[PDB]
Amino acid sequence: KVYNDGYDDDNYDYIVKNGEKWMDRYEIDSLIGKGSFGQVVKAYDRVEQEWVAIKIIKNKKAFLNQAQIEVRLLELMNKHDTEMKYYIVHLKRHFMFRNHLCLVFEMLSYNLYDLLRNTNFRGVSLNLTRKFAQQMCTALLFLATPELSIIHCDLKPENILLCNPKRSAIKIVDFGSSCQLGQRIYQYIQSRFYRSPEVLLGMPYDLAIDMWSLGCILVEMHTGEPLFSGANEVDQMNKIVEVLGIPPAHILDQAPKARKFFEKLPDGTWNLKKTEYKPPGTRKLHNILGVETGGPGGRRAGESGHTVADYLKFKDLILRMLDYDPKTRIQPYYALQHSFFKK
Ligand SMILES: COc1ccc2c(c1)[nH]c1c(C)nccc12
Repeated sequence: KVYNDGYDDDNYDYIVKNGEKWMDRYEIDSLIGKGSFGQVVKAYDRVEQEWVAIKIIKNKKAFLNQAQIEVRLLELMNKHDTEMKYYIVHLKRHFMFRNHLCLVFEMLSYNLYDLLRNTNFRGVSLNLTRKFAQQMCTALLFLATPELSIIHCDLKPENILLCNPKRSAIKIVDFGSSCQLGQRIYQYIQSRFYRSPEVLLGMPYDLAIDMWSLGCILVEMHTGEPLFSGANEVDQMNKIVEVLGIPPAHILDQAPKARKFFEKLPDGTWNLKKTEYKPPGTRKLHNILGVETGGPGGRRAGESGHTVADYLKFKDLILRMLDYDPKTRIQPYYALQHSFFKK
């Protein structure tokens, strides 16, 4: 069996060969990423004299269409004045090559998960976390401009990359799962650890689900561990409940999947159901962040910029992002005015 004249493997992926050169322009270096969409390779652009990252989409109509949506949104974004657009990875161009759709992006550095692995999952300082947070909020602000109304849908450490391994500037990548504010066709979305309550509950969702994700990410950048690391949806909701309590009644009364996690008592109130979890609301974020005990594992005592005052402003911003009600969950514009960023 031969695939795409020998260029593809059985998984519809282009067989990457180091040193090969395409269209007498790009010189392939090495594979730097895999995913259900296909692969990501580091290449050198002879014409522009620069390094670029090329995303080679699998040779399958299903994935090809997924990518065309990504191209559309990217082109739509990169057609907007503001410098806010500079927190979104830039698509230089795209072309079909040997039946594969290729997207050429500016070359970037490590993703934040890699960064967390180098701290051996102990986290980065509160000051570095603040820099990331401010950029992330500005990116979400940009995705929220009316004409765009883009929901990334897959924010997580792996999709936030540093521009330069020395500087702290970051960029959001991978809009393959993104959509514009529209109609809840799909329901099983976002990576589990960062899945918002409304998605878990099967309710309508909008741009707010990205802010919930951000909150989970910030806490994880600082503590070094996922705030809610469920092994499945039920375990995921229970871990969320340990920290924020039972969701408000008005929300559960409309949750199509509420009875998958809770039970409505004969009196109208809700409680966790059957089946290792501290009581609702007993696992305070105050303690998780170590506000009064020198940060996570007390490993931040004496470190400049880690006073109780600082930690409080951080605990506050996070709680405003992890609000159960998507209607009152803090939006990008105001998060940026929060006293946590106040100089
Ligand atoms: C290592 O540098 C990059 C630059 C752009 C992207 C990248 C890695 N990974 C991407 C993915 C998974 N999607 C769109 C753009 C990129």
